[PDB]
Amino acid sequence: MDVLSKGSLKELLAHLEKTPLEEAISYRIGTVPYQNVLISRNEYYNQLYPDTTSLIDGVSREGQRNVNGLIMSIISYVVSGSGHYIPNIGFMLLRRSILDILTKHDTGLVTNNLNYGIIARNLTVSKMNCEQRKRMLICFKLLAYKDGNQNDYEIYLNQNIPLKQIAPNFIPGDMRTVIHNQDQLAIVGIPAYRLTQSTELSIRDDNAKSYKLGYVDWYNSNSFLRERSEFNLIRL
Amino acid sequence: DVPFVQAYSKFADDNPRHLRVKTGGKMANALTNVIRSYYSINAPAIVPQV
Amino acid sequence: YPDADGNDVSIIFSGAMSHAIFTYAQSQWNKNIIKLDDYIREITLTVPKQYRPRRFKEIEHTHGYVYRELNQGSLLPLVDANLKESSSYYFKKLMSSISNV
Amino acid sequence: FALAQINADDEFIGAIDKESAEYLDEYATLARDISNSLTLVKAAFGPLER
Amino acid sequence: GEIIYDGGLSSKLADVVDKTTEPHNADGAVKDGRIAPVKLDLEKQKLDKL
Repeated sequence: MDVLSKGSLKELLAHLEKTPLEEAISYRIGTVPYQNVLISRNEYYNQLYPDTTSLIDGVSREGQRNVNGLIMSIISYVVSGSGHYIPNIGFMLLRRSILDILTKHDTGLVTNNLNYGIIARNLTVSKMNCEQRKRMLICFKLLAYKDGNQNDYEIYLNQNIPLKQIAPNFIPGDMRTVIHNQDQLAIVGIPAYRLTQSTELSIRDDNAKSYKLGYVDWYNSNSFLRERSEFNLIRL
Repeated sequence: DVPFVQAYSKFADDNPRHLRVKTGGKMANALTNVIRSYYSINAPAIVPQV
Repeated sequence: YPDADGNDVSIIFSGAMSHAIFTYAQSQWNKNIIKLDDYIREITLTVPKQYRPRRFKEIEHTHGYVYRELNQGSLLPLVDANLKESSSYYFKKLMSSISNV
Repeated sequence: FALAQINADDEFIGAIDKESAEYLDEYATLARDISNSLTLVKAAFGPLER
Repeated sequence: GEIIYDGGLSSKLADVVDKTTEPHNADGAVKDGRIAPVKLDLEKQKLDKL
């Protein structure tokens, strides 16, 4: 909820600094992705409604323990609000924040030898919207600049013209580009008037709608409940 | 319709609507999908934790 | 001694019937005592889609509670009768409600 | 023959009649009292025998 | 040495009214020509005027 509410590059990067990797990953096994399933949408049809499970559905799915699984889990958290199930990551990586995993060399993780085309295919980039596409490219650029693979990032953008049009305009090493950036990246937010409490056809659309509807209640009643648990505890 | 509207509003977070079948809203959708998930592992997990 | 959720529990020597009646009364009033945020949610469902309630003080949002009754009632007991004779008297009051030229 | 004219212009604020809107609302309070009184008498007195 | 900059009058973006305000329409740069919101005395508890 908090990650999807951020609407600026500054706010998104600030949030990733304060958020440990534990929030990105999940401890629920979920189901295997890329499965043609029939779900129930009784609002519209009596028959079952076909759909395909993906990594950006907003529901935890099983993921491998390699470097790609950890990166895919982080990107899913940014664009869908929920991560995947990577078994036994270890306390050493869980305490580190998301940005250090993306943009630092002290994590002990070798993020080189990463193919952005393969990762984009696995995350179903063809199904995500402009804001989700923009957030995914931000993670790619941070990973590319840390490992000195700026050429491979440019090659990926050249092959994908639609992604090149909406590419973020910041440079990871320069602070001036971050402050002057005018991108809008807010998936959820408090809307003028309201939105009907009705279901949607797709798994992604319905889960995204559930986040928007619950944001208003989460905004008002989160400070006290979080503080009660935060008090008398040490942060990871 | 006063007793039904109060119960449906609590159940569905929405009042009953004219020219629109009342199915139970998001609560009905979540309940129907978790029932499917309970039956078999092959059934997907669709409802988010939020 | 303190309860897990911050309430204070008093253990005393008291009667069986006096304890049963007093604590049952407490449980009946308590289910109608709800947080301010939950009260706002119920109000928002009744008002139109664009209307919203005004926010209270910050103290009242964090620790505020309100007693509410959800029973709306019915006018049928008054309505359900042979209104033939009382209709004329009610019509006279109806005509007087609106100011007359 | 002597048909008076009813103005009723100052009664409406735009398209809203305050006096009529407020008069209709007090019936909801009356409905609450009717149910409250009826249930309290039934519990206090129970079945009645003559 | 000579003083070139030492501060000055600082412009504040927002004026946050720290008091409860009754509902109002647009006034200032944008003036609303529609009628002011109608204050309706609804949801009475004791039944008056009925």
